[PDB]
Amino acid sequence: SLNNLQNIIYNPVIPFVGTIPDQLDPGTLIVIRGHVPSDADRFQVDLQNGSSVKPRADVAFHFNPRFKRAGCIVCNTLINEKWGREEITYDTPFKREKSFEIVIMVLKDKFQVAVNGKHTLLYGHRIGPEKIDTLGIYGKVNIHSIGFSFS
Ligand SMILES: CC(=O)N[C@H]1[C@H]([C@H](O)[C@H](O)CO)O[C@@](O[C@H]2[C@@H](O)[C@@H](CO)O[C@@H](O[C@H]3[C@H](O)[C@@H](O)[C@H](O)O[C@@H]3CO)[C@@H]2O)(C(=O)O)C[C@@H]1O
Ligand SMILES: [Cl-]
Repeated sequence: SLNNLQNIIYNPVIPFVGTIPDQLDPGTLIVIRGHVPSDADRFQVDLQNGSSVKPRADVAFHFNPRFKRAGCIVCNTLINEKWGREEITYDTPFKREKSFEIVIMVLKDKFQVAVNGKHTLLYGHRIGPEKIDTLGIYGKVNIHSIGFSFS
């Protein structure tokens, strides 16, 4: 059959703020397929505790490809409206005008992210993943599909 992921969302409007339909237990996958527009400066995928804007929802995991200069991916955590220490990954596979697949795997102590079938980065948990119930996608990105595999 054609359904290999759960709770699939197709061609969402960006910015996208959606409820994650089950718990992010170890082994859970979040799978996002899309493409970067030619003028992209950045986009972000945020795993959030709720969707409030005041106070702004905590972001357990901010995954933020940036396209200026040589490009990079910045990761961070937002707690009580304050950003923490950035973790920057310089070996970035994202490119303007190219399509991508992001697979975020939740593990016990960290997230692991693979892009286009290749391991890209790790990010240690700073907020318990049990607090995450919302997926936010913002910025200059086109999203084809979002799906989940819940453990
Ligand atoms: C309306 C708007 O522009 N919202 C932005 C916000 C605001 O600009 C910002 O929160 C106001 O302080 O920024 C968002 O991106 C931030 C996020 O990617 C973090 C991750 O660490 O980096 C912030 O920039 C850093 C920069 O990377 C550092 O080099 C610098 O020393 O500090 C900067 C500020 O901390 C980004 O602004 C956000 O999600 O908060 C994107 C929104 O669209
Ligand atoms: Cl782990």
